[PDB]
Amino acid sequence: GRVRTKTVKRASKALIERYYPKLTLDFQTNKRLCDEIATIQSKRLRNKIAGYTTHLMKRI
Amino acid sequence: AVPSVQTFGKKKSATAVAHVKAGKGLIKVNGSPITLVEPEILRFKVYEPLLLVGLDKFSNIDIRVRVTGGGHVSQVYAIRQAIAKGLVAYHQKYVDEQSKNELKKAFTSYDRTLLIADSRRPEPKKFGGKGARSRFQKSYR
Amino acid sequence: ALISKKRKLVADGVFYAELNEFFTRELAEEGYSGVEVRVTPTKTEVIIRATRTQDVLGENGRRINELTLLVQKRFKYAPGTIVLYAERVQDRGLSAVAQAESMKFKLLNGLAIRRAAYGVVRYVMESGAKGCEVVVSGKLRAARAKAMKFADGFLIHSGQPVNDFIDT
Amino acid sequence: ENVWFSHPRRYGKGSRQCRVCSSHTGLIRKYGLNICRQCFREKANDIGFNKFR
Amino acid sequence: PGVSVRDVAAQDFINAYASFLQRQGKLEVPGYVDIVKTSSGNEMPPQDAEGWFYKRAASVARHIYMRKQVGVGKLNKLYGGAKSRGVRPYKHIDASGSINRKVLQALEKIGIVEISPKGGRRISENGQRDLDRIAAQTLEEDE
Amino acid sequence: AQHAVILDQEKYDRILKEVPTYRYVSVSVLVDRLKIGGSLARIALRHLEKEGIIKPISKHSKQAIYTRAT
Amino acid sequence: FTPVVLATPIPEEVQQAQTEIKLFNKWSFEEVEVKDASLVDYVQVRQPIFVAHTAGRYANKRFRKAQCPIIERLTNSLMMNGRNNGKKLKAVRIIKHTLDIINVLTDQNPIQVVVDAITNTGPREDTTRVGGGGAARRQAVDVSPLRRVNQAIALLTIGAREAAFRNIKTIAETLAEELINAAKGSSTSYAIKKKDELERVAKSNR
Amino acid sequence: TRKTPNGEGSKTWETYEMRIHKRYIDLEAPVQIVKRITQITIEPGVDVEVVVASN
Amino acid sequence: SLVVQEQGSFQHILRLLNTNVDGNIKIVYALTTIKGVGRRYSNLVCKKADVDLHKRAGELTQEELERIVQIMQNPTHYKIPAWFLNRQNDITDGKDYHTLANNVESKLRDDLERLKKIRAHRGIRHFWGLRVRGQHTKTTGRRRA
RNA sequence: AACCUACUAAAUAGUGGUGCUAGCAUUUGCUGGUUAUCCACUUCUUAGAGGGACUAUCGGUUUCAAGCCGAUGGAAGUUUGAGGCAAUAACAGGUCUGUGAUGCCCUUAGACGUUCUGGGCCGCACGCGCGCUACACUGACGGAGCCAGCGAGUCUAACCUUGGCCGAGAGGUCUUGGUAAUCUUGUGAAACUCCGUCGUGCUGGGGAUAGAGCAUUGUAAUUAUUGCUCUUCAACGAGGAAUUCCU
Ligand SMILES: [Mg+2]
Ligand SMILES: [Mg+2]
Ligand SMILES: [Mg+2]
Ligand SMILES: [Mg+2]
Ligand SMILES: [Mg+2]
Ligand SMILES: [Mg+2]
Ligand SMILES: [Mg+2]
Ligand SMILES: [Mg+2]
Ligand SMILES: [Mg+2]
Ligand SMILES: [Mg+2]
Ligand SMILES: [Mg+2]
Ligand SMILES: [Mg+2]
Ligand SMILES: [Mg+2]
Ligand SMILES: [Mg+2]
Ligand SMILES: [Mg+2]
Repeated sequence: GRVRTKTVKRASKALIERYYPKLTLDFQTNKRLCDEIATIQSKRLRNKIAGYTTHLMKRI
Repeated sequence: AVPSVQTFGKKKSATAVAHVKAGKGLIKVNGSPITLVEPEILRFKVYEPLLLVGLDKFSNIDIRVRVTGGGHVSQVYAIRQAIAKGLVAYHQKYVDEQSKNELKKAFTSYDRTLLIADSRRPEPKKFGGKGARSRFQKSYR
Repeated sequence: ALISKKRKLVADGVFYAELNEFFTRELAEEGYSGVEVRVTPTKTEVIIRATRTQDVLGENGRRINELTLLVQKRFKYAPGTIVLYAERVQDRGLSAVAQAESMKFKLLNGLAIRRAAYGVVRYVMESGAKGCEVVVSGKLRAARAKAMKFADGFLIHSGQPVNDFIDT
Repeated sequence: ENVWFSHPRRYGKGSRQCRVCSSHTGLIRKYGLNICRQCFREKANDIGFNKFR
Repeated sequence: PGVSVRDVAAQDFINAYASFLQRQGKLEVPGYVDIVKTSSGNEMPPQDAEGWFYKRAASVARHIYMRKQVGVGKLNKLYGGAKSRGVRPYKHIDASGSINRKVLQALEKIGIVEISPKGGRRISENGQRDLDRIAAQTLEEDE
Repeated sequence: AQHAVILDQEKYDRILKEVPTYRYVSVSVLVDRLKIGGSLARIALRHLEKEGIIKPISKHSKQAIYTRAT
Repeated sequence: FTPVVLATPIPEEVQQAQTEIKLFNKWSFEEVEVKDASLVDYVQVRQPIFVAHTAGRYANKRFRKAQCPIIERLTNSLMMNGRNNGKKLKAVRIIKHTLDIINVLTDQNPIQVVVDAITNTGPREDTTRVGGGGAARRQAVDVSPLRRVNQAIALLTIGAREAAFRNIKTIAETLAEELINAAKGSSTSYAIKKKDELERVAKSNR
Repeated sequence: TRKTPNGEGSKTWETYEMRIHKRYIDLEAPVQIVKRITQITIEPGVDVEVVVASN
Repeated sequence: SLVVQEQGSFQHILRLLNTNVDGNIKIVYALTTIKGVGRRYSNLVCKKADVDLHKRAGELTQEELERIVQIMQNPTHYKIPAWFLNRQNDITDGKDYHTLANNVESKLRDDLERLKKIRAHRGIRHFWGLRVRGQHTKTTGRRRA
């Protein structure tokens, strides 16, 4: 079951919601975004949010 | 000194460390030739890398390997992988890149996990059985 | 001396275990809440984290004298290779151990079950808490067993943050 | 004086006990801790053993 | 060329050292040969009867040559086989310290092994000598 | 106890005359010709190798394989 | 073939085979094609191997059972009967003896004969137990390639075990005897009998 | 350990583990600095031990 | 080894020590079908007799046979370890015997007889017909006797 | 648990050079010995800090949504594989035979306290359950090869035990290293591999039962603690109805 919890999709929502300048179709750049732009307590979670901010960006 | 590299090969837990120097062309394991190694039925297993790349590829280099841990099959897969990751490590550092990619290409196209170390591992037996998944026995009543 | 480090470290946990036990049994009427042992050269040190060090101290420095002597005699320290130091704790509203023995000291002092539980939760909460919980299991007066729960605010129940935030 | 009130207690289960509760049965002996499994779990945190895996 | 015993496959080598120790005649075969049973984990004495003490010697030789220093108890363990306790599971158990120690002796007497320092038996100069010789003899059988 | 733990001279020369047309000869092949026991069938497999008839294209224990002369 | 040596020696026919043709233990993978339509893709042959012992993950996905060297599928399905769980070296060797025995009788690439026995023993269709109202009648159903391969191998190794059990021959003789007699359906072997009867009962209830 | 006090129930086992970490550093120093750097850097729960001698 | 020929020198079956022995079997293992004679004892004697093992029971010259009979029923004379014998220390005269053939039957009794006549608990139990070695009898042994 | 030829290092981990040295070839070489005779290094090992995966890349399927499927890639793509944790309520589930946790009841000196002696929980017509060994030739048997990881080990003591002799074995005895990555110990385990012997015969498969003897633990071994040696050589020739576990 590779479904992303509500907090994942929610944090990705609010990112693309107010930082569409910055963010592209890259994971790592989005990742390094999250590091300097977000307060995620763990690497795993932050990469979750990044790969989903990645998928939502690449389809919008 | 001479141009020389070192590599390894892991399987389950058996690690085979392998040294590849600028050498007359010997291929000894632990301290005995590769024409031993037995298992025997698994002889061609570690023969493989030499026949997959051409016997002449070793005439300019010496090949030493030692195995520890693991079992029999475990150590057999450990040396062959160590040998093959070694041949490509020397072509990495000393001859030329295109020759190095000719080797990876000529290995992986057949392979058997010759450059890539397998990741399989034992799963912890949990309580309630004599295995990891093998639960014990019940008879209801 | 001369003990395997394993058997050393284990024994040190047993040391503390027996220690806190004895304090828990001997300084309850003071909201005692835990101990820490500082190994040094020349001396072996013991701090008595309680809320009420003016009773543990005793008249011109007794009782602490008695507790030392006690603890000394038992583990066989040479008079002066052990040191005991009482200490107030920071607002006893965030120690599980302090409030439990308060509740104990509420109902043992004849008070309503809900007044005790609820008042306790209102203090601990007031003491800058994220959340507080109290379970009363047993039987009051009524023959049949019963139990109650008394939560307030926010707590988590699972995972590592347990090892991070909740005191039980 | 009274040469009639004890007898060998130098091995087996009856020689030792529990440093907490005197209980001979269920004794965990490892690492020279010598405390019974029913006691050991109530204290293991206070001692130093904790639950990771 | 230059030859070691590691450059010779175990089974041909030891069969050669055996037939050589038999051609040699000089041995020291304690006497309780054939009447004894190698290990308690064993069911029948070796079927070689007249011999097999040669085989175990060359086994002892080859293995000590190959390494640092080893003692009696180390060989008893090496020469150990599973012990079918009948209706109970198998479990490994050690071999006879008499047999192994009298091989290390009946070879220390013939000068292939020497009571090493630290401990245990250590390969002798005449040992390395003779072994590498017949090892080369073994490879000469194949030429 | 069901015969075939001996030699009976007439059997020897049977073993001489009967091993053409034998693409396969091993322990169970000698047995199945209603004769030699498993101890003395291996004596056959080793002595037919003294000269001609059989050609070792196999190896070892439990498993043998020979072919007729060429 | 251009001889080469360096230091530690490498034998004659050893260098001679390996660098040249990448043939089997010492058998030819050139030629040999699956004598039946279908079954291909599900029977290997190319790319070839030396000995049928592979550390390959044929389990972590649905159809990866397919890209396994067929001869090694035979070896794997030999090592069972409980006692011989694992013990891959044991079966592998008997496989070698097997192939030499097939090669001894009636010529042929003995690996090709193994294909001749696998193709010829996979039943074309079978009976499945449909309800149809308590009383479970039998529906003839056309069985897939993969099952056709698997069932043949299981059938071939099982009835060969029945053969080698309690009689003088060895696993290799009987197994070779099964592959040979089932190279072309002789109905003097276990697998051809069971195939033909499964096709008899599948035609029965139609 | 079995999780239950008694014996009733499906047999639940419970591994506890405690983790020891040991580490030694070697220093070449006289007597003043050793005593100075060893009397302080005190840490209750990290067991300090100072051995000497080349034997 | 080598193929042999022979004529009619070996006759199958042969009877020694009141027991009958199948010829045409490996002699090491023909001796075993006699009471008190096991693989270890048979083999040690065959070794002490200077008789070839590769031969079968069926061959073996009459002198080799009488050499077998003689060695077995006199052990420590022809040098055999004394611990190698079943009945060491007898029980009255203390001589190391190795009771053979129809004799071990007479001795199992002689022993059992001794224990009952003594009345200790191993006898009592041999008379009740139970197991002596202390094994449990709640569950095991049902057909039994 | 998997990945780091990137990072700090380590005579309690290891590598290459080097001398001192053994052996075989001699034409350079090959294969070992050498807790300090040095010099270098950290790929192997060790745990510190980080990195790495977010089911990515592309393509299918699906309301072009969540997702799923396929390939390439990858240390790894079934929640990465394995576990630790775990809400709310429920049972009159178990535990007063873990507790100096406890209410009430019972007994409290001819004790239901406690200790000392000996027996007993093992008692055996049978029933039910977890199992262990087997019916053999993918085998027993005998030589030979010889390969792991999780642990634990002696202070105010006798633990883990190398080694040297003695003994067939079990063992004994003389010494030693180790409060430990250092010593036991590379835990040289076992199936397994190899060369044989036996050859389908309740056979050399099997080892129940049974006798006689030696040993070890212990104050004590009888109703036999265990260990070993010889001999005795049962049932069992694959198991009815049923039924456990597993990707
Ligand atoms: Mg949460
Ligand atoms: Mg969770
Ligand atoms: Mg007393
Ligand atoms: Mg207890
Ligand atoms: Mg052995
Ligand atoms: Mg007998
Ligand atoms: Mg590293
Ligand atoms: Mg891939
Ligand atoms: Mg109830
Ligand atoms: Mg009570
Ligand atoms: Mg009472
Ligand atoms: Mg009981
Ligand atoms: Mg047997
Ligand atoms: Mg064997
Ligand atoms: Mg029998």
